[PDB]
Amino acid sequence: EIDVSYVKIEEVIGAGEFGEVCRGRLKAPGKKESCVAIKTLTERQRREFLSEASIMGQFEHPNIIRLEGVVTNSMPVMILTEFMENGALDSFLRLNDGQFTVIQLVGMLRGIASGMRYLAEMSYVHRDLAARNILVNSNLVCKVSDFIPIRWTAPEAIAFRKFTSASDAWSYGIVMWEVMSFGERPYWDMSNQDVINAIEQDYRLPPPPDCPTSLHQLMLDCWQKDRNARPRFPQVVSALDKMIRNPASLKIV
Ligand SMILES: COc1cc2c(Nc3c(Cl)ccc4c3OCO4)ncnc2cc1OCCCN1CCCCC1
Repeated sequence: EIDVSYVKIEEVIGAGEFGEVCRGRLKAPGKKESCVAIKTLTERQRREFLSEASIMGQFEHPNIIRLEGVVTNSMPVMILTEFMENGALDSFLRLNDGQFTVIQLVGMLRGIASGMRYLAEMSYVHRDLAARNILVNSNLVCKVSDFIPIRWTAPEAIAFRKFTSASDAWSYGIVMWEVMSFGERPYWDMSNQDVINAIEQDYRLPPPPDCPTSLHQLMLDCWQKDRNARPRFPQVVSALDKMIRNPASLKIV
């Protein structure tokens, strides 16, 4: 896919499941240089590493991480994506706690919902939608990546392993809560089993401090026990668009 000579690996910036994550530069003939993130890498594990790229490579949308390419005819094996300067959304928000406006946070959430709308339209169920799996660029554009997390997972998906775009809608509601809380951990220190039991017994997370009531009600809609009752992602995006166009709605807390 990509000639290794076109890749310049700079600073190590993270650790992933199979190895390091680096910042670097991609420069192909006829194209301007671009800034990339690079994951560097068993066989079964090699196919497990590269599977992320083949899934990612199916997609083209401004809120889904762009695959720039792979290095697989050389070693180390590599996956290159567009560089997302602010990294993962949960830790980015914790660093900036209280420092973005409600309208900014809704804009982030709208971008995440558009991504998910596109995945669902493609019949792709994510199963691992969480703030930690969303990356943020220098213009605050949020992009879904990562291609059972109990506290993010719908009760029917936990109980019956039934994963659908409607179980992703449940997870999206949890991401809304993460965002509006500036990256707090869902259900704080409750154990996984306590979370399962609480949800089955009708507990739902409360509105984060300063959270508009209209956003918390959207979270509650996403967390309906009946999966058919949850909003689909087009309705989620349209709900956020209405809130953005009519921002007075976001003042009631
Ligand atoms: C782990 O930090 C970053 C990961 C990024 C990333 N990850 C990624 C995924 Cl999720 C999936 C496949 C990939 C891949 O890289 C190449 O192949 N992709 C793109 N950009 C990333 C940026 C990352 O961190 C940016 C540095 C953030 N840092 C700035 C200084 C203060 C702390 C946060």
